[PDB]
Amino acid sequence: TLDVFTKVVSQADSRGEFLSNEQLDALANVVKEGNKRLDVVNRITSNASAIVTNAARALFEEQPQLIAPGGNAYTNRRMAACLRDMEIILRYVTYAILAGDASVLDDRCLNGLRETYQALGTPGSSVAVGVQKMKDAAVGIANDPNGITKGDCSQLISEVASYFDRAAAAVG
Amino acid sequence: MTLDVFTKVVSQADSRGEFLSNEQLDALANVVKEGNKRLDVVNRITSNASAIVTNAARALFEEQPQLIAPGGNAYTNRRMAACLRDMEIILRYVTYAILAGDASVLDDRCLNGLRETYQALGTPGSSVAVGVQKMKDAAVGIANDPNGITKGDCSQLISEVASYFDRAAAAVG
Amino acid sequence: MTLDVFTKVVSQADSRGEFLSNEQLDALANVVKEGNKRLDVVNRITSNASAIVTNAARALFEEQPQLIAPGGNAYTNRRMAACLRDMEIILRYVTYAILAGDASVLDDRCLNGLRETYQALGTPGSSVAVGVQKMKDAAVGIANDPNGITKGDCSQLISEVASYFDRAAAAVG
Amino acid sequence: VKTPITEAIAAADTQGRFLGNTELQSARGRYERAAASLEAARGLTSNAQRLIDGATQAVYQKFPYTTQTPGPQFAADSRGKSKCARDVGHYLRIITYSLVAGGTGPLDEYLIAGLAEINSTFDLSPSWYVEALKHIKANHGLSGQAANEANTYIDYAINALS
Amino acid sequence: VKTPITEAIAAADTQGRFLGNTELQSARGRYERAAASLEAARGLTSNAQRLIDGATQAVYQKFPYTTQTPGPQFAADSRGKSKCARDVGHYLRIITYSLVAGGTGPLDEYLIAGLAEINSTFDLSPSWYVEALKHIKANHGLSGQAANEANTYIDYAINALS
Amino acid sequence: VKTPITEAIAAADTQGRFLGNTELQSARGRYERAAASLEAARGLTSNAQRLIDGATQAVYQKFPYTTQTPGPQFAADSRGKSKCARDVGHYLRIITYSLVAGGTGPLDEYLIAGLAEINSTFDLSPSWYVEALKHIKANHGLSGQAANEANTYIDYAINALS
Amino acid sequence: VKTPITEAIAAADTQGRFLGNTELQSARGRYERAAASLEAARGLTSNAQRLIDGATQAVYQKFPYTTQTPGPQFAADSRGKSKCARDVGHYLRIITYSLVAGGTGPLDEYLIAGLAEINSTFDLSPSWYVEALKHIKANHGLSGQAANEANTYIDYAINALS
Amino acid sequence: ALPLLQYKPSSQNHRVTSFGAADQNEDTPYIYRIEDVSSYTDIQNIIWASYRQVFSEHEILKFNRQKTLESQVKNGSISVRDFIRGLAKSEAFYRLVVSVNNNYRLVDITLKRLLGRSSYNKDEQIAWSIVIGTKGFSGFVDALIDSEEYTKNFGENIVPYQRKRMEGRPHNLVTPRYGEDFQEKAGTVQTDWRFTLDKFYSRKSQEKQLREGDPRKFADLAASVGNQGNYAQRISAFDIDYLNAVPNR
Amino acid sequence: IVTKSIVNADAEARYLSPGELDRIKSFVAGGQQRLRIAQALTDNRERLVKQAGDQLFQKRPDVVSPGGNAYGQEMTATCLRDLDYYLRLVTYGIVAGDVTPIEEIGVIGVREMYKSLGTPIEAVGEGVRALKNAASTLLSAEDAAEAGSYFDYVVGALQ
Ligand SMILES: *[C@H](C)[C@H]1/C(=C/c2[nH]c(/C=C3N=C(/C=C4\NC(=O)C(CC)=C4C)C(C)=C\3CCC(=O)O)c(CCC(=O)O)c2C)NC(=O)[C@@H]1C
Ligand SMILES: *[C@H](C)[C@H]1/C(=C/c2[nH]c(/C=C3N=C(/C=C4\NC(=O)C(CC)=C4C)C(C)=C\3CCC(=O)O)c(CCC(=O)O)c2C)NC(=O)[C@@H]1C
Ligand SMILES: CCC1=C(C)/C(=C/C2=NC(=C\c3[nH]c(/C=C4\NC(=O)[C@H](C)[C@H]4CC)c(C)c3CCC(=O)O)/C(CCC(=O)O)=C2C)NC1=O
Ligand SMILES: CCC1=C(C)/C(=C/C2=NC(=C\c3[nH]c(/C=C4\NC(=O)[C@H](C)[C@H]4CC)c(C)c3CCC(=O)O)/C(CCC(=O)O)=C2C)NC1=O
Ligand SMILES: CCC1=C(C)/C(=C/C2=NC(=C\c3[nH]c(/C=C4\NC(=O)[C@H](C)[C@H]4CC)c(C)c3CCC(=O)O)/C(CCC(=O)O)=C2C)NC1=O
Ligand SMILES: CCC1=C(C)/C(=C/C2=NC(=C\c3[nH]c(/C=C4\NC(=O)[C@H](C)[C@H]4CC)c(C)c3CCC(=O)O)/C(CCC(=O)O)=C2C)NC1=O
Ligand SMILES: CCC1=C(C)/C(=C/C2=NC(=C\c3[nH]c(/C=C4\NC(=O)[C@H](C)[C@H]4CC)c(C)c3CCC(=O)O)/C(CCC(=O)O)=C2C)NC1=O
Ligand SMILES: CCC1=C(C)/C(=C/C2=NC(=C\c3[nH]c(/C=C4\NC(=O)[C@H](C)[C@H]4CC)c(C)c3CCC(=O)O)/C(CCC(=O)O)=C2C)NC1=O
Ligand SMILES: CCC1=C(C)/C(=C/C2=NC(=C\c3[nH]c(/C=C4\NC(=O)[C@H](C)[C@H]4CC)c(C)c3CCC(=O)O)/C(CCC(=O)O)=C2C)NC1=O
Ligand SMILES: CCC1=C(C)/C(=C/C2=NC(=C\c3[nH]c(/C=C4\NC(=O)[C@H](C)[C@H]4CC)c(C)c3CCC(=O)O)/C(CCC(=O)O)=C2C)NC1=O
Repeated sequence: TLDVFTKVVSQADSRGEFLSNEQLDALANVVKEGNKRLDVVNRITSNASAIVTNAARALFEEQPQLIAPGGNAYTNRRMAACLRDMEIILRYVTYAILAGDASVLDDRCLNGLRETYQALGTPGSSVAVGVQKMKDAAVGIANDPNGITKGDCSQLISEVASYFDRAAAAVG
Repeated sequence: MTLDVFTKVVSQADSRGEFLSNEQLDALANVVKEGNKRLDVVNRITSNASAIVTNAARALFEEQPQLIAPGGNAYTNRRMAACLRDMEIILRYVTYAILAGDASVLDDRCLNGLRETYQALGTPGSSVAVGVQKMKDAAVGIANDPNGITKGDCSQLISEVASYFDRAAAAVG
Repeated sequence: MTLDVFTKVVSQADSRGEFLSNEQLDALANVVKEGNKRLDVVNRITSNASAIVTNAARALFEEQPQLIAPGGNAYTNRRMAACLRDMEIILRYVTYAILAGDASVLDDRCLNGLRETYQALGTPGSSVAVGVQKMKDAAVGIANDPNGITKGDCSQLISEVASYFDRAAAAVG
Repeated sequence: VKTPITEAIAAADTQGRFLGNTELQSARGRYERAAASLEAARGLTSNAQRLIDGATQAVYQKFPYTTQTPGPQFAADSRGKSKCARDVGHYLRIITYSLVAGGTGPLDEYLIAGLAEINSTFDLSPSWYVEALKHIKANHGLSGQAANEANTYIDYAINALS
Repeated sequence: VKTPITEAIAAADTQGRFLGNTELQSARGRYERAAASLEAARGLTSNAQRLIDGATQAVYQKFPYTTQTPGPQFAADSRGKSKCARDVGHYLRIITYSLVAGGTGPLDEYLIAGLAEINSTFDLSPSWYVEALKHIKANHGLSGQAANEANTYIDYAINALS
Repeated sequence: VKTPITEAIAAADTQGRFLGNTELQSARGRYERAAASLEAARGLTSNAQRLIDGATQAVYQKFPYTTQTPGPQFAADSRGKSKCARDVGHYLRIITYSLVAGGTGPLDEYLIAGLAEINSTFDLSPSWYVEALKHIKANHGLSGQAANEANTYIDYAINALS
Repeated sequence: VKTPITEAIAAADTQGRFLGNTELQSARGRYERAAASLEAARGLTSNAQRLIDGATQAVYQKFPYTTQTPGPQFAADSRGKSKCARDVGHYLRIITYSLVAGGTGPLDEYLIAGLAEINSTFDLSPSWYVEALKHIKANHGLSGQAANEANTYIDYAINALS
Repeated sequence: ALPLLQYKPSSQNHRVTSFGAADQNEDTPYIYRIEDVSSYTDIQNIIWASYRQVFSEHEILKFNRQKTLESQVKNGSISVRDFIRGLAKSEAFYRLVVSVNNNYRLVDITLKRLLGRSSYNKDEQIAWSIVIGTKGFSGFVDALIDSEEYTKNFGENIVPYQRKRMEGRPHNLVTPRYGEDFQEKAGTVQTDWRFTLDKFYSRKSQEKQLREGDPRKFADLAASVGNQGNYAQRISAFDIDYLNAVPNR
Repeated sequence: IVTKSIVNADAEARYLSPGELDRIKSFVAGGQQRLRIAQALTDNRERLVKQAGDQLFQKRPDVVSPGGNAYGQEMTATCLRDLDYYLRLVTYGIVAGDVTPIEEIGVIGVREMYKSLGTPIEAVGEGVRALKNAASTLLSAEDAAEAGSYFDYVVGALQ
């Protein structure tokens, strides 16, 4: 588990020097940009259950044999299996935006996930068609103009979508 | 320990160390003969198993209404789901007792340490056995009733089906 | 269980099932101002946490000197280290009590079964509460500090802190 | 039970160490948030009776069959409507409880624990209660950052419903 | 590694649930103080070279035998004094590291983990290093709330020493 | 997967012993009943298309709002009614599967495993499917002991629904 | 203890579920088998005294040294022959016990549990008892399917002997 | 060798489902998993909390810690289930618990520390006390971790913890490493003067203080003897018919 | 002592007196010692009952005489159960401080009862006196004064 605050410590320990002033001016922007990050996470987790089924209205409608008899999402515990861990993508992507660095994402969704997904027999590439459909709905909710004072969240929007692209790369 | 009608008449016969008498085998021959009825009774209870529990919960809580009112031990939601997670365990082991035909499998699970936890937790122990009687009023109403089935006296099975509920209410109250 | 000042005034308010009154919210509003002072105060205990324990152990053993003399239950070296680990666990949970603001997290760990082990092991139970009082004499001496902190009346807060040690000594002795 | 002051304790207790500055920081955060959270509690307590009967007649609009079908679960006669304002009135209690606690703990322990077990047995569809809570989060009249504050816990009960 | 943002994650990850408002609140607390913690980092980084040689000659005062007794463990010749400013200069690095992280994590993982094992083998008495850190916490010249913040972590290294 | 022939195996395998006469007896029981169970399979397979459209229009009777309310979940337009005969037609498959297997295994593994997870997410109320299965158990036209046979597994799916 | 009615219970109890139709099938099998098993019990109980002294003098034929060698273990004097009809007479009891129970349970719990421990200590060779049981299974005079019934449990004691 | 006698299990907390994951409190323990590594702080916490269950926190010390098994855990060569076997079948644990406690109490103390449940009744403690005697202590610890209640509930790679103690005292706290019957032998209640005051007025000292003689010394022997006499005959004395009751010759 | 004080102040029109509040305060202060005495008597149930019953049969052999009531194993078991009941009521009275639990559970109609059972009252009373002597020997001295005075109420109220 690493951070933005702790990773700029950990490489600074490996070189064994004191922290420079332009690293502290970098972290001062992280504290300054910190409030926005909290707001983004709050909206994702409050619409967390609404994202997953709305991704499941397209993850299964686009590849309709998966549900149909024979596919690996066919029976009912198999169907509840790809809602049990469609949300675990959201459970750890929201941990990554909170920490601000994807080093907590790559131990849980990216570490051994591509190994089980050929051991089980599930289509690995049929996950990353719908994690992209989560990202299309996650940054849409995140960018909402209602109930929040206007501010620039562009850094979060593009590197929020970078966490989904890392979440799709190690499965496909 | 798990005993039967077939195995308990072995176990006392082992303790005296004699061969099984012919009138014990004529007793067990009636058990095989009355055996078919036992299977049918269990089948109707387990098929209406979930319908009994809430219909008992339509009176277990309506008769003692402070229990779900704020303050009672059935108040909050996990708590409420706690007295449906083990209202059915009474039915889970009473149906095991009618299947085995002897209450020796009932007294290790619902009757053994249940009266000890029910003063350790703080739940009313006597407020269980008001509704296990309400289960028995609905269990023998379903088992007794015959729809599209051949009619035979089921009094022996029913009277001692209701004896398993009375043992299930005695060790809690 | 883990309760608070914030959560305990919820939990009795749930048991009566009413909305929170305005004078309970004026009570909790007083708490918010108090909290900033407490954090500064509780940081002083944990920063002098290891310095308290041995300075209590310069008197816990000097006043009852047979305890480390051959025969006492603090005699050998793992027995001596056994006491120190436990001594700080008093400070580990008293500081949790001042943080939460209510002693309901204190009574599950230091007060629950501690008086039972202390007659099962053979340790003097009363010889603990002579030195937990010596911790309280050093804890409120550090917390009540005029150096490095803007003067604010902490007397109201201090009283709560002193008591937690008296609850920590009552259930051992 | 789950509270940011409690979560600092149970994290530091399982390690067997003292309260570090990291455990302490979480508590510090609550006070600034907790100043705006108690604003949201008075906004719901004062408008409590308007919000309950505002909600239990909004669910009758979208689900008109619930007042017509004769069943024990359904709110056909007055008994169901008496248990209507009890159940929806239980929700605004626990939402106001989790406001002043700062965490989702009282919401996690009183309301949503074992909710899938109870709604299956009594056949209460969870689409009913989520329709009442959408009426509450749009009609509480709260403004500012406190309007964000009640809006998380209402939406947290929504996701646990579905 | 231990950080208030990390401690919110590892608490919510072991439960298998999302980020509630109780993990969220902890993160905010770290951020708010963090404004006064980075004040303490620049106060130690700018005065770094004064503080190291201010410390390694203060320990020679209270322990004059450490420059006299011939042993590798001791700082008799120049090689010990070269390893003097290395070791005490390692402390101000990790103290400044745990300042900007907000937690005791970098202090817990780089400095004090296994410190009782190393000081027993090389016979380095831990009473030496605690004498240098008392010189640092009194001579950093920091003021205000940043003075309070800098001290906790110095005093946290003191208690782990003894 | 759960079958009386399988249940004899998995009981005797975990003990590490051979097949005794007590596992053998269980296998024998299936045959007496398996002769009447395959009678129930042909009674449902031949009347399959009458029973599906007999069921999916019976649920529209008791729940008329399900064809009126515009929702992805509801069966308002033709796409829901296309997924109506799919879902209810899936039930008669697994009921006929558990008939010829003799156990509840295929019913336990294909249909009811994780059914509480899926009905909460898609908001499909389980009161709908139990209304279709009551229509099936009363209108299959089966008689004799075979009429008892389909009536257990239909009612076993009913209890797992609620 | 092991019985097809018990084996239905202990399988369904460890899963924590009710009695399915699969648990029931094992019980169902016992009644048809149990009608022919009680035929085998009366065939052995009525011919009990002929079968014991028919057996304990058949083992003396194939092993003539067992009546000649003087040892506590051997049946040289009358005390061994008194313990001869006790031991072989114990076998026909447990065989008749496992007949009416339907399972191998009473045979598994009274007779063969720990039989390798006892025959090593008292030096009773298990080739003696298997020679008596071959005399019983050939001279019980039973016919039909009941002749198969006693023939399993006798042969089950044979395999546990060796 | 011989199979287990069947013992009756009492109803306890953990035999119950406790549905759901998002619903339990904070106070359920952190279910530290070697599969979750991500850092060394998680690695050191997994080692330290695995010592917590086995040695009840205070002992871990420095000397007790087997540094080579912790050397191995970081590498991942040995599972956590294998790692608890190294701590439990270790003579640093033998001198601490196993010698000191009894075969009947060892069953109670190792189920709370390795399986995280207290024993149901005394019959369960009676049942495993035989399996200790013939197989040895490490043969019994092997049988606990091979057991299917362990692998179903914890698994191969999860440190143990108390399952479902909603309203119960913590097991390292309610149970010491030695009980009261053994307390004189490992403890120092003999030499501490605080306990001899309690002992002075104890009913057991009054049986010791009496001189040779009195039947109160043999009062414990009189309870063990039993053999109570029969009551007087119901038949009335008057009928007796004493004149014709005498037999001639 | 709270119930009796409340009903005594209920018979009058006035509140609880300062004297009575001092009584309740002193009863609370002695309540922990009373719980200790109840702890000892609970844990010594067996041997106290058996020693008291056998002291009774040493004093009064008429009950276990064949003309007597307690003739036979079952009758003498019910005799020891009666002594168990009375020791239980004595523990209740020691805890409560009132004798209203002793009274309305086991005193108020016992004469008519034991008249209809054929059992002599004085032998019950002698058995409870034996219980008083045994529990007096077990406990601490003025603690035994406390226990034996409730026993004394039971003994004087049975006769
Ligand atoms: C008893 C309380 C009630 C009752 C029972 C009843 N049953 C029958 C007859 C049969 N019951 C069965 C049941 C089964 N046979 C099986 O193989 C299995 C699976 C283990 C079951 C569940 C059967 C098959 C018969 C007979 C054969 C057949 O039905 O095809 C009767 C009448 C016939 C008889 O005596 O067996 C009765 C009366 N009836 C009541 O009214 C009671 C309330
Ligand atoms: C210290 C002033 C005195 C003292 C301490 C001492 N205790 C023990 C043994 C134990 N201490 C505990 C205490 C706790 N367990 C808990 O869970 C908590 C709350 C979180 C507390 C306070 C327990 C359970 C034990 C049993 C063994 C264990 O460490 O796990 C010892 C060791 C004694 C021995 O090993 O026999 C010592 C030295 N004893 C003294 O002499 C001081 C008077
Ligand atoms: C649509 C794009 C968009 C976003 C995302 C946005 C967010 C946003 N959140 C803000 C404030 C804030 N946001 C939060 C949120 C929280 N703090 C906590 O500790 C809680 C855990 C959490 C709520 C659950 C807080 C506390 C503030 C303080 C300032 C304020 O009240 O607005 C502000 C104030 C102005 C600024 O920060 O520059 C912005 C911009 N503004 C935008 O235009
Ligand atoms: C969790 C990390 C943390 C800490 C430790 C903390 C402490 C803290 N204590 C404060 C104030 C204070 N703290 C004290 C405390 C005391 N004064 C006395 O003379 C008493 C002896 C003692 C109480 C026993 C006082 C008097 C003040 C004055 C300002 C106020 O009321 O907050 C303030 C006000 C803001 C500031 O100082 O910049 C802070 C920051 N804040 C944090 O975020
Ligand atoms: C403290 C948090 C809390 C809540 C909210 C709660 C609800 C709750 N509502 C229930 C029943 C009920 N709930 C309702 C409510 C409704 N049904 C309708 O028709 C309307 C659509 C809807 C109201 C808008 C009704 C009418 C019943 C009685 C149903 C029956 O008896 O079968 C039940 C089962 C029986 C009971 O004890 O009364 C629970 C546990 N329990 C809790 O512990
Ligand atoms: C990054 C954190 C960090 C620190 C601080 C650290 C200290 C450290 N100091 C050491 C030795 C030493 N440490 C000192 C320092 C002192 N001895 C004295 O006489 C003075 C009293 C005192 C300085 C004030 C000296 C002189 C040595 C060499 C001793 C020897 O070689 O035996 C050693 C063993 C040998 C080595 O590699 O140089 C370590 C590991 N290691 C770490 O990884
Ligand atoms: C092989 C056994 C089997 C069955 C039966 C099954 C049903 C099933 N039906 C579903 C949805 C659905 N089920 C229905 C059916 C209905 N909704 C209504 O309005 C009507 C009342 C009712 C039909 C009578 C509809 C319309 C959907 C789509 C709902 C949505 O997309 O949200 C879903 C989730 C999404 C999907 O993959 O299509 C499953 C898993 N799955 C299985 O594996
Ligand atoms: C209830 C089931 C049951 C059985 C059957 C049983 C048998 C049994 N037979 C024994 C000895 C014996 N068994 C025999 C029997 C025989 N030896 C011969 O020479 C003949 C070949 C053969 C009889 C046909 C004899 C003679 C002894 C005494 C041997 C000795 O004392 O060393 C012993 C050891 C000593 C004893 O208690 O008497 C056992 C345990 N125990 C059981 O609990
Ligand atoms: C197999 C034998 C067996 C039983 C019976 C059993 C019971 C049992 N009941 C419990 C709780 C509970 N049980 C109830 C029950 C009730 N409330 C009422 O009002 C009703 C009168 C009653 C049910 C009819 C409640 C409310 C709780 C939760 C109490 C709490 O958490 O405070 C708990 C603690 C939590 C858990 O479920 O794990 C156990 C272990 N365990 C067993 O192993
Ligand atoms: C808690 C208040 C309470 C009391 C006191 C009580 C007494 C009591 N004593 C009984 C019998 C008896 N009681 C005695 C008593 C005695 N033998 C003697 O001679 C002695 C004087 C005396 C021993 C103290 C005997 C001999 C019987 C059996 C008489 C019979 O069975 O007819 C019975 C009828 C059988 C029974 O239900 O046990 C009752 C109810 N029950 C109560 O609920």
